[PDB]
Order: sequence, then structure tokens, then C-alpha cells
Amino acid sequence: ILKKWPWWPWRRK
Repeated sequence: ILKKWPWWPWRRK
């Protein structure tokens, strides 16, 4: 689940 280009500059792991 969850797999659509990880391009989030908010809470990157």
C-alpha cells in the first residue's frame, strides 16, 4: 500500500 512517487517535502520519513 502507498506507492505514488514519494515527492512530499513535508514529512519525508
